Amino acid sequence: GAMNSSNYAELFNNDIKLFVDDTNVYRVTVHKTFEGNVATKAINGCIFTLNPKTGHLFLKIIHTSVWAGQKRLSQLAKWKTAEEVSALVRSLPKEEQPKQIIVTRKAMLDPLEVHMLDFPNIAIRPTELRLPFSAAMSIDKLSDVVMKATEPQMVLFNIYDDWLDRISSYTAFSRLTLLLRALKTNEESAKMILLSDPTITIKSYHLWPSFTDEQWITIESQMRDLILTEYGRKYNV
Amino acid sequence: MNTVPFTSAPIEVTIGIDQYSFNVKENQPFHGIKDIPIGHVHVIHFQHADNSSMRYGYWFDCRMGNFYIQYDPKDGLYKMMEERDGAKFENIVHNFKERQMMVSYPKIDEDDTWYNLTEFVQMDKIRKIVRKDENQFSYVDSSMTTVQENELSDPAHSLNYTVINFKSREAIRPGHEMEDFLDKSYYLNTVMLQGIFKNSSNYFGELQFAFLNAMFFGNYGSSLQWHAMIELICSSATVPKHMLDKLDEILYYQIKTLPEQYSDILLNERVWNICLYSSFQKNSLHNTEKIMENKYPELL
Ligand SMILES: Nc1cccc(CN2CCC(O)CC2)c1
Repeated sequence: GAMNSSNYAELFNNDIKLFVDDTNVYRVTVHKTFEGNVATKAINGCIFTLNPKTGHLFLKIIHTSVWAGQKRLSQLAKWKTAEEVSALVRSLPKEEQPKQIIVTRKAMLDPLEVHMLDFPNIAIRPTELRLPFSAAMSIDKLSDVVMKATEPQMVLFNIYDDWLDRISSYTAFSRLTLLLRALKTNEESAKMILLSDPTITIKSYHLWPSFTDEQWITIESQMRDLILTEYGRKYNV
Repeated sequence: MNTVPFTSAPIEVTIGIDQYSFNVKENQPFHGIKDIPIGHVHVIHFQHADNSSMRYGYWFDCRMGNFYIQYDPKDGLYKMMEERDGAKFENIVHNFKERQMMVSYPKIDEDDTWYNLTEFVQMDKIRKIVRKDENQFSYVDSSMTTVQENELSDPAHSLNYTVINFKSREAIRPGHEMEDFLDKSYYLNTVMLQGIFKNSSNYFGELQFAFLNAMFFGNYGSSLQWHAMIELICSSATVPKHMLDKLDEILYYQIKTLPEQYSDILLNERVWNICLYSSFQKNSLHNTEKIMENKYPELL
């Protein structure tokens, strides 16, 4: 069944599972034409496929060439997502293949189910959670590799950096979702918080700054405050 | 014209023959149905006055034998049987007609309804969906489940309709996942018509038989099958022109004949609204769309 608040700890058990987010696969800018009509220009996108237990992010970059000459792109984008996820699963050793794939948007369910007919034992699940994975393109190094790609490409990252050396997967996922919720609600403020102190750097092989345990608690507090406020400034409370 | 005699009517029962029905009282002097049109299959069906649970009945074709009905007090139902002694059968029938103890199959001469509902239905194909090879007639009731239903428990008593499943490897060619799921023409024309049914007439016959079992017995798996076979055509971009025209006639007469008070359970909102207004064939079912809108605008 669907994933929700009540069965949240299943994400961190020892059954392999992947979240798939398709919200950044088909990305466009809308502009005016010389004749004063409106047109879209696509930009590079990505599939966000994440193991919440390990931090493994399979970032499949979607180059604009994949849309050339195609119609109904928003619809194609869900099927292209499902094709690429199915191809990823097939490329993995049997003991690394997921036992469940959780899609962040229900419109992915049928495209993924059809592409995975060869894997009847892999459960395809929706979720009731409003997960903030769309904000992954607010992570500078992830945005940078997507925009620079000149061809289809898969890039591998641990989205948790080295956090699992010190914290549990449950706590790592809570931190990640808090960071991404903040980046989605107010990107500028969230990024100001993360970088304000120049003495805290981001390692070349990491995505986030090298905060101490104490500094993470402060950071996490600041991101919470932001999310309440922006909910203020938004709902006037 | 053919006759199905009744040994007797020991229990109060509503008897149907095709789309006609009549009430018979406990131990009323009823000895059968005469003037049944030759050239069509028929169904004779029963609903006991006590237990409205279980409508049941028999599909038969009078060209394939002499059939009669006899109540069994141990199993508690009216059973169809074959009489092999042809002289014994004419004598029984002629006596019962002489004593005028039979109802006449009450067809109006202008009326093509039954032909229109059973145009492609063949007794030989019914006997493959309903497996009971020692009889020339086929028993169906409200509770029988379909093969596909049993996959998601007695196989001998199942309705072996052709399994249709839009999210299955049979329906979906590797590497044509999106194409085949959004346009089911491959599945309809190659897998089902060419591969399984051989021709559109056998496809339509199964579709019409599923509708009739849904209507006469409230058989739920039959209703699922009827709707699946409609949706497979309507969701195909490429359908022979003759099939679409005939489908429009088939459905028209099915919707025309459905009891109005049963449309709430026998008609699937999603399939009909998709078929009539969203699918590739949304503009190809003019007669069916007109009767649906005038008779069940609520559903839509
Ligand atoms: N998505 C995914 C799948 C497998 C392993 C990893 C970890 N990986 C990321 C950085 C590389 O420099 C090597 C280590 C990530």
